[PDB]
Amino acid sequence: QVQLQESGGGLVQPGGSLRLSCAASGFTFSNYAMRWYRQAPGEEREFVAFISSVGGSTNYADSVKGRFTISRDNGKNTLYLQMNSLKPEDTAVYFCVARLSLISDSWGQGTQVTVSSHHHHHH
Amino acid sequence: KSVFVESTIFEKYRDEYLSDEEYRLFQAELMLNPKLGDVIQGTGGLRKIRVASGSRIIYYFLDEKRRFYLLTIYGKNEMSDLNANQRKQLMAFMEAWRNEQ
Repeated sequence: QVQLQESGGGLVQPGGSLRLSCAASGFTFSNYAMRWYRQAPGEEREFVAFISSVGGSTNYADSVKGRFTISRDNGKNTLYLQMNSLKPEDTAVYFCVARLSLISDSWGQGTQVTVSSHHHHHH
Repeated sequence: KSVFVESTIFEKYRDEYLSDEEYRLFQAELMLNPKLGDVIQGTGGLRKIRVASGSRIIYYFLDEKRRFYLLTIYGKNEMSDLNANQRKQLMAFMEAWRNEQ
């Protein structure tokens, strides 16, 4: 079975960083362009970043350009999203996304990112 | 417009390639000429059209009820490889999708 499993989410102070990972399994990862999407409560899901199969080409939503970096390891079959200078508006579930053909895809279940100055009340 | 029916795939990824304004333009273009896009042989009448600012859209025009099925959208050199098995799958996706409508 094709599986995508995100991790690296957390509750973090504004200005901080996170690094999401997505462990891919059950398909030849290096043959496919990969994406990150995100979805805030009550909002529609939105494009975050795209990386070509080999990883040389990338592009980003305007809102995260210059702060986020998408990258991939084609031996570990893992996709990454390095997130710097985080803001409350980045709060959302983040999804790893594989388009497997023109008409099929697979989505991870997502990892929760919350950016809030109240982080220290939960630990 | 009820003239355009987006597949779940088309709807997920459209915004990566087209602003609302670019999309409405595309819709106006097809309404003006349904046969705009080139036919993809082996697929039972699916059509492929290029779009700038590029990317590609594959659609089916149902002439009986004047309706467009938008199957998918993608960038050049991204998923642009099309074999015989992939043509068959587009058909299956299509024929399954269009039977109930």
